[PDB]
Amino acid sequence: TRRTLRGHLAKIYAMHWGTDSRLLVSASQDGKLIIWDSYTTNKVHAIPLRSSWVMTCAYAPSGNYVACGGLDNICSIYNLKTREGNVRVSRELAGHTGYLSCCRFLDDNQIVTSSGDTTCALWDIETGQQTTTFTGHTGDVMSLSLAPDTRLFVSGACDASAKLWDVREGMCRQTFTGHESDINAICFFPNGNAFATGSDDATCRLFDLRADQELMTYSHDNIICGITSVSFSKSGRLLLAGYDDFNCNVWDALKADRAGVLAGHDNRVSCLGVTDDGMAVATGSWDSFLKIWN
Amino acid sequence: AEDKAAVERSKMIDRNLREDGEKAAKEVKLLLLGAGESGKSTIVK
Amino acid sequence: ELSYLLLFSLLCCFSSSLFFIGEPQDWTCRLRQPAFGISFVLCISCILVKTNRVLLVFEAKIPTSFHRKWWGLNLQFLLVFLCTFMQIVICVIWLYTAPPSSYRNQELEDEIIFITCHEGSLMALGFLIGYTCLLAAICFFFAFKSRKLPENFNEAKFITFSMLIFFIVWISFIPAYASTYGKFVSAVEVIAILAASFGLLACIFFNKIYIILFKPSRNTIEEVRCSTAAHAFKVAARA
Amino acid sequence: LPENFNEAKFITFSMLIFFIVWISFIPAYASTYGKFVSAVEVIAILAAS
Amino acid sequence: KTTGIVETHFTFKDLYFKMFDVGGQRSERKKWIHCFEGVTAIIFCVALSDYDLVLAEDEEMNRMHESMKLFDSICNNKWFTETSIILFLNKKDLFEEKIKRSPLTICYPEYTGSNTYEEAAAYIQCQFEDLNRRKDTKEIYTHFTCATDTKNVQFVFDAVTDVIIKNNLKECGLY
Ligand SMILES: CCCCCCCC/C=C\CCCCCCCC(=O)OC[C@@H](COP(=O)(O)OCC[N+](C)(C)C)OC(=O)CCCCCCC/C=C/CCCCCCCC
Ligand SMILES: CCCCCCCC/C=C\CCCCCCCC(=O)O[C@H](COC(=O)CCCCCCC/C=C/CCCCCCCC)COP(=O)(O)OCC[N+](C)(C)C
Ligand SMILES: C[C@@H](NCCCc1cccc(C(F)(F)F)c1)c1cccc2ccccc12
Repeated sequence: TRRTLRGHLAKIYAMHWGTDSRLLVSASQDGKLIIWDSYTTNKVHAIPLRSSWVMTCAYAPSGNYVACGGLDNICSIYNLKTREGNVRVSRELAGHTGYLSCCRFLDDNQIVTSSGDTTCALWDIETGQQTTTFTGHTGDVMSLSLAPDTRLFVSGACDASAKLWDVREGMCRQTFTGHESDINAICFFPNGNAFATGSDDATCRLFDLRADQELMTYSHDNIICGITSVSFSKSGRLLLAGYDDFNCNVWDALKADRAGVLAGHDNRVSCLGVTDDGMAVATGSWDSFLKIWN
Repeated sequence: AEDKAAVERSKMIDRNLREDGEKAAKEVKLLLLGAGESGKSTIVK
Repeated sequence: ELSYLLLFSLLCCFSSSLFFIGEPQDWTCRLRQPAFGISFVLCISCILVKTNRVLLVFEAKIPTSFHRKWWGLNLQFLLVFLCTFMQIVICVIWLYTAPPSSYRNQELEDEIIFITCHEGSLMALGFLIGYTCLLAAICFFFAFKSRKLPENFNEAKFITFSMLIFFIVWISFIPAYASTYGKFVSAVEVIAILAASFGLLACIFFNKIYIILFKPSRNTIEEVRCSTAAHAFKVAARA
Repeated sequence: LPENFNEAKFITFSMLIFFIVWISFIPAYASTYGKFVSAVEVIAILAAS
Repeated sequence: KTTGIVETHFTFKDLYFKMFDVGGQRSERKKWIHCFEGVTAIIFCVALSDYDLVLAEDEEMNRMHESMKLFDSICNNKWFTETSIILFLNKKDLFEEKIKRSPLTICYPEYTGSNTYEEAAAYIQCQFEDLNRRKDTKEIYTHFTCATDTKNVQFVFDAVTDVIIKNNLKECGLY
């Protein structure tokens, strides 16, 4: 650990690194949303929330907006940019039936969300009505990540399967299986030609789009708890996973053997992420603390 | 200068969070379950 | 934990009466009184701290902000130490300036030689007596305030009847201590100490040992619930 | 029985006090000489009353 | 306007209560039931009128036999070991009216009693209260209520106070 962040008072459920690899964003089971600063641990913003059941958060690539979501089944956008000196709700996007379990910014006007309605969607922040609806999953979608070119994205749902959608045609084109339980995390390889998953079977798998096949599995005989977060480092050599048993593991993507372990949390790890330049790893846990490893 | 101003901003934020947590710690939270079409509306009144 | 400490202090309290039997010497006359004083103040402090905790726990129905650290397990011993600090410092100061000694008294009687202990300073003994009496009196109020607690947590009936025996025994011996001399004043002191210790032990512990070892009933955790359910009035169910 | 403000309990308390006072009076009387016999005999009366 | 968690607030004798009606979520419970780990108590509502004459949009699924299953599942979760349950049995007037015509033997296989209301209600409470297996840690509060009963708030207040008191004794190690 290099820096430790304190100030929350309840369980922490989400985190997203900034596009400048300096500022963060964290969501806890309160009405609060803190923008951090890992260079010097001084907070910047603290946004109260109407419903204290937040499940995910996102940070805009333009550094001007954020997002939330949870059991209220609504996604909200906040004007972090210059707005006379404070923050206020920009738009509330309604139309989902179940809870909202992920969201990612495409631009300053388009955002993709996934929900427990077994349905993803693409919204229009200027109008507030979704323009495209992605259907086909038979279970609650739990994870969602975007490709580097922002023209394709993948998802994972409580039925063991992964789909590859495209934001323009609005149709699935490939389906990947292999797990035997619910899937909680997913993220692309840095080149955009592969992605990794994490399920409740204590296993992580790697898939490639062009070959339409499963390449490797990362598991062990001393792990029974499921994975809560998956992330690749730069160049894809190191794969990071966060488990239920208070621990975080470092894998080797090419040979599938453990190369390290991270142990600084007294409660379950719920989120992790790597900066754009691959300089640091941040971890969030079910206590009220964050940590930065380097 | 900028570091100083960030320090006072962080201190004020911490004070506000402390007061909010102290106020919120003094409330009783109840989860209301129940089977479908069985009531859970008269209880509300 | 406070019960274990009280039992240890009471073991010290009975053993402290063995310095009053036998030929006086220089160090026995120095260890006679402080031993009993500290060994009894420790028990009083344990009782006070225990009673003060249950009240503070029971009088905190509202979700509690800090008292959680106020009834900490480790701070009870600190409170006991702060209560006995006055006795410790007074005894140290007394032994430093004018310690007791041994005396062969040839002036009380013509044909008899008496071996007694001097006191050095009577003020330093009156201070111990006053402090012990003050703590014993405070125990009365702390027992009075705890009379409305539920069963298995109320002991107001036994705290007062153990202080009453102590006060009666140590007040009824004043004329004999003031007038009479010889080898029987030590016997009076031994009897008073032993009676006070026996009364405390009995009135505090003999009631429970009986339910714990015999009549092993009211004996499970499925009854103490219903018993603690009376202060706030709804514990309603059929079982 | 709480017949009259728990009357049957204070009677027991008073009887125990009386017995304790006189049992403690025995050794104190047995070891006092001179003008203080009256002193040790008045205190028990006052305490019991 | 919002859908999903619904919240109500009220005060009684210098206390503040928060009630969450998450029953309209309509998704998989197991993915969000752990977000409520830390609630003081759980309020459960059961209608005594289902003992019979109403199944649920099915053929051999008694409504009471499904309420019992939900109570068994909820009371024995891994996240709800230390949280007590306040159980409300509502609509007793209809139960009293329907006992005289439809006996209780149509719902549960063995006895009820006098086919009398006093005896059937007690047996139903006993059957519903025996589904817990965490008797060493949690407790159940039961109070028959109707559409006319108006003393429910004081039952909730007293049960919450008792739960808080016993929770603190546990932390201190006394209980
Ligand atoms: C020989 C010379 C010795 C001189 C001393 C003798 C003087 C005469 C002695 C006594 C007169 C009064 C006797 C007091 C007896 C206490 C009664 C008792 O035990 O009741 C027990 C508890 C309450 O009842 P409960 O717990 O069982 O049930 C309660 C359950 N619910 C609430 C549901 C009903 O009562 C309580 O709270 C206790 C409240 C406080 C008790 C007051 C004690 C005052 C003592 C004064 C003596 C001072 C020393 C003399 C100094 C003279 C120096 C020259
Ligand atoms: C909670 C209380 C704890 C205390 C423990 C109680 C048990 C103690 C047992 C024995 C202690 C004796 C101390 C020995 C010292 C040597 C003195 C000696 O024995 O010498 C002898 C003295 O004695 C005796 O003849 C007996 C003394 C008379 C005592 C009265 C006994 C009858 C009592 C009526 C009271 C109410 C009784 C109620 C019944 C209770 C039953 C439930 C001879 O010497 P003398 O003539 O020069 O004395 C002269 C003393 N003058 C000057 C005062 C006369
Ligand atoms: C061992 C004992 N010394 C008793 C002689 C003084 C005395 C003899 C007869 C009556 C009284 C009194 F009743 F007036 F206190 C005092 C003692 C040593 C240290 C602390 C004590 C505190 C309380 C009681 C006794 C204490």
